[PDB]
Amino acid sequence: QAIYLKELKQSIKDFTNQVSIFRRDYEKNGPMVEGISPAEAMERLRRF
Amino acid sequence: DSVIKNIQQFKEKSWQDVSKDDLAKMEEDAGKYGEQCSRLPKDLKEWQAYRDLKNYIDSLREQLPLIISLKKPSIMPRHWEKIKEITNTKLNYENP
Repeated sequence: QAIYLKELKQSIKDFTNQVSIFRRDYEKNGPMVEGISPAEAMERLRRF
Repeated sequence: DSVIKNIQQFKEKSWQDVSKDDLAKMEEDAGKYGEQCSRLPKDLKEWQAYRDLKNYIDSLREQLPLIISLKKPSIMPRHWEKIKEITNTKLNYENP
C-alpha cells in the first residue's frame, strides 16, 4: 500500500509542473490575440 | 465555421439548378442567412473572424426584397441592360 502512496505522490508532483508548462504555452501560443491567423485557429484550438 | 461552410455549400448551382426567381430557393437560403444574422449579434468580443463573418452576411434586410422581383422572367436582357446602366454598375455591363 505504501509504494502506491509514493506513486500517487510522484504523480501529483509531475502533474503540477505539467499544468505549469500548459498555462505557459497558452499565453504565447494559439487563441491569445496576437496575429491575424485567418481561419486556421480551429486546428490549433482543437489540438488545445 | 458553420455559417461559412453553409455559404460554401451553396456557391455552385446553375441557373437551372439554382432557382432564384420568385420562389427563390436561394433567396430562401438568404432568409435562412437572415436568421443566421438573427443569431449573428454577440457582444462577447470582436474578432477578425467575427467581423469577416459579419461582412459575409450583413445589411441583407435590403437584399431580402430587392431581388425577389428582380429575378422574375420580367427581367429580360433589356432589363439587365437597364440595371447595368441606371445603377451605373460595370457588373452587369460585363455580365448581363
